[PDB]
Amino acid sequence: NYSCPIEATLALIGGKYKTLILWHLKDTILRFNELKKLIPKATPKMLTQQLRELESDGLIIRVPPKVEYSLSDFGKSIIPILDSMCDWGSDYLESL
Amino acid sequence: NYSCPIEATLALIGGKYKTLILWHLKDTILRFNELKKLIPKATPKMLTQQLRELESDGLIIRVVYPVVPPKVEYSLSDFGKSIIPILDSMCDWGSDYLESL
Repeated sequence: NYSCPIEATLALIGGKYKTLILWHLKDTILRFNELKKLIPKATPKMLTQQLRELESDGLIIRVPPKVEYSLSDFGKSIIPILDSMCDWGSDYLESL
Repeated sequence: NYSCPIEATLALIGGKYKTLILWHLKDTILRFNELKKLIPKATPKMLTQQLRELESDGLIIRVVYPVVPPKVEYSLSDFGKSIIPILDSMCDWGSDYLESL
């Protein structure tokens, strides 16, 4: 099919704050509180729901109690797409 | 405002259906009825909202041919075409993710 693969990609990372969550998690790992401070305008429950959906799809790893979020290996496999999205957005902003 | 660049990319193509629309216009021109049938679960009004936002951001062109009835066509602008390589990468990544689990 022509569009089924990109529709899968979008199911996995198109969700509000998901691509941002993965961006901020590349090469570092963070608490719930740190991530929500990096992404204002996000109801705690919304951020939790997005992180749980990502962990369930296997893109992030979740392992006084501390929980910290990491990128899985398969989650690191998206970083080049994220880097190109960054470079494209940088072109757009520097050209304004 | 945006603390990073990727936030600007998301503001341009991240809203629902925007990226699929751009993908379907790749190498083509499409009327609205044909996009509807390619994105069957979207409501017409939401698809129209997203189309107008893409047009306003300069990612797609809307051309009216004044035959009876008028025929509205959509295509990628040159700015919209500059995102095709990222969509190709997204397509490859999704294909590899499908191939296993």
